[PDB]
Amino acid sequence: VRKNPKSDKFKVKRFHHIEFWCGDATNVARRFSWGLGMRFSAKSDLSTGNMVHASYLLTSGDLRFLFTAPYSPSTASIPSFDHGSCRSFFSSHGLGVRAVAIEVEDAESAFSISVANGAIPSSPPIVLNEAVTIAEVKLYGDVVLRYVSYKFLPGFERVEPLDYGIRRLDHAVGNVPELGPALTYVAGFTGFHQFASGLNSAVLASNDEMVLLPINEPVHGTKRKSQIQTYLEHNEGAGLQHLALMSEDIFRTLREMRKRSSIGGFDFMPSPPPTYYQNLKKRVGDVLSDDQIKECEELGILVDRDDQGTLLQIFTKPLGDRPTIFIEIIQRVGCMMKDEEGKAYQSGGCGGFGKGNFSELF
Ligand SMILES: [Fe+2]
Repeated sequence: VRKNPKSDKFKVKRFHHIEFWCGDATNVARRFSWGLGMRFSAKSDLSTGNMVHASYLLTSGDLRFLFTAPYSPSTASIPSFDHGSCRSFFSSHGLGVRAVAIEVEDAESAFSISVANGAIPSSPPIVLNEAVTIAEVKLYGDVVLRYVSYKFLPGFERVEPLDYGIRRLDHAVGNVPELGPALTYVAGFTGFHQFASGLNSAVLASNDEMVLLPINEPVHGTKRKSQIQTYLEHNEGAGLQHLALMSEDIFRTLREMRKRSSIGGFDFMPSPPPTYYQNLKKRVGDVLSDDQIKECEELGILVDRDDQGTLLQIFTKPLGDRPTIFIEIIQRVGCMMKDEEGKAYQSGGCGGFGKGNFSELF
């Protein structure tokens, strides 16, 4: 049990979409659709009227991935987009997340309050066809915290079939040179609270903790070379590290994804040895049955547990050429609570963040 001061400065409903700034929105969006089991939902390319950028939205349950690339400089759906910036971002950082957007009740207001509390402004509020309002502030590095509030986006034409299980964004993570400033800077204008080996982190969270922003900090010292000090060097600075994808069946998902590694999909971190799993049976027993412990071992899932739930997670190697951004698929078993005010659901951060992993290799 921990402390939650529910001190947001604005209403933060839930994670919306993640926007990648590529060099070619087309291939990445294709590669991904195959790899994570996501559907081609919408677009805003030349075929729609856009002559500034190509943008493809792939979805899976509430999870939405947006891929945008710039056209030749010689009418654009996303108003905050501008050539040179998209160019440079990609030229200097490579494939990666440019935007971490979250739903809010009033984007202009959210952006209003945020700016009055130290938030650095990149993009001003913009109402698009009296329907959606979009505003963007600086999170860390060249990643922006995009505010999206409603009455996908205007200008995108709907498209009309994969599904490996992915359902929503659990948490987004960003590595920075110094955890200190970053934390106070983010928590400062948002009003998030602290949810909770060559790295240091803390996790800010929205009121309902259905928005988790874990931030990492490198650790100079005699114990290998900080992986995070490695991300900062190849990514050329602070940038979004990994995205946790919430699946309702991590077994359904890893079967599907792993069957696709050698044919376009994603590769996975080397899995724990058989002694790791043998321990598992007598450590998470009551949560996962034998046939399930055996499935973890076969897909290479890492398990960790705490006072409210159990967590099954795994990790992907870099999504791109640089050992920078990678993906994670997870499942949080436990914490399910059915109240009389609403429907049955599950608290946020259930099981935590597998913190009890690297240790479990006793
Ligand atoms: Fe994570």
